[PDB]
Amino acid sequence: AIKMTQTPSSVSAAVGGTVTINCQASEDIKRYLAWYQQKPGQPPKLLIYAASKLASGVSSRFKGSGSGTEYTLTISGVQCDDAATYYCQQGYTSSNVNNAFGGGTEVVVKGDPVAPTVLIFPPAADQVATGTVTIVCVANKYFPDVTVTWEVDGTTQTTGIENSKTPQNSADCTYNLSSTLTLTSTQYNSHKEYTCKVTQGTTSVVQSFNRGDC
Amino acid sequence: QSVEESGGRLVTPGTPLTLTCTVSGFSLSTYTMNWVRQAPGKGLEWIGDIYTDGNTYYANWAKGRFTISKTSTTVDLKITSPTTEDTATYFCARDSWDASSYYGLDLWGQGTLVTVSSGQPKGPSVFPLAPCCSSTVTLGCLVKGYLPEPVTVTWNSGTLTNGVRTFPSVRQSSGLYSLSSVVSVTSSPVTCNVAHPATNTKVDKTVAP
Repeated sequence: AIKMTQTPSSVSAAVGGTVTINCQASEDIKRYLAWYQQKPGQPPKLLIYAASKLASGVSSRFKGSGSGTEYTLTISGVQCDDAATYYCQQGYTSSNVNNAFGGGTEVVVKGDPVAPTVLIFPPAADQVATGTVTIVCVANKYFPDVTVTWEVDGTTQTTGIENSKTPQNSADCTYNLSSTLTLTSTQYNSHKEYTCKVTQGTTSVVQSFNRGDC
Repeated sequence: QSVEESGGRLVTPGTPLTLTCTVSGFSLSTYTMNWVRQAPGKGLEWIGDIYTDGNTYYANWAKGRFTISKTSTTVDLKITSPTTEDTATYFCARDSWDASSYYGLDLWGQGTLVTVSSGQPKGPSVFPLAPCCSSTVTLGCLVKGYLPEPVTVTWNSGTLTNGVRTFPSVRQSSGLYSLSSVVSVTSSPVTCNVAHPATNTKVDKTVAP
């Protein structure tokens, strides 16, 4: 089939820097090629058509080039508002296709660093009563990425953990993260101190509570 | 001109489902229409299209699994025998061509959500998040056990918006969804309003320090 191979799958750039994304077609697609930007929750937005022409209203910081089987999108003067997933797409044929789109490229924009604000929430009484509890730890407004470690009476947890990170903030590049630890009510009662540890670089921020004091 | 999709819903595997794309302000004798889907967190997948003249084309994986048809103002996508792999937001989008100039997919709908599961639709359980027992506080609510997506969460009926952070939902191993929302307030009644339209339900939980 006609195949679109988009690389790399992820790229990062400082604010003000340049991002380059490549698209390889398995057959000569003769510049019948478009580029899109997409942010979570929204449909994609056309940026470039006919390989190198700017769609209406799109900034000239976005540049399309290439021909035959090899195409490139360049983004200059990168801003937080550009943090998104980018897709190429061939409009050369609808026959013998598996996917008209490339696999996408996530662009991470490195803005001003910010240390996380961390909070821990013990499970409410109404949770304990269901047989299962979820302990919630949140890391708010941070950049670059952090690691979360959960500790129960000083033993590192390796199971029962789920992490959910927002997309980058389009104004300031920061993330928010929720991390949850889920245990049976019996398992939860089998221990005293519950700790969320959030590490950025080498700097750790810790929040804890004692099950008893709740 | 505009495009809008409808018909997405929770459906059991094997139950045929038809999606509809209604178009306004342009002709389907000028524009070609395309169906594109996207599973949560994943890339765009072209499903197929229907040209101005009526010729329909499907992606190789999609042949025999979908049928596309159109009238003068709508385009249908029928999903023949849904499987759990078909869970996704489905978009309708228009494209066109000039002499040698492919114009791209320039107009898209907001998408319609298809969820394929043998599970029954289920409303959320809502649990308060408060610090263990400065003058300002962050409170929250943990919303768990719902299907299908989405739920909406507001604070004090949308009047509290500053300092609100809602996290993306997470599918559980049960196949149910969870999300959480926190709000920072000055410690002066703070209520999270959780709506789940798919089960005709709304839950208000007043969160206590």
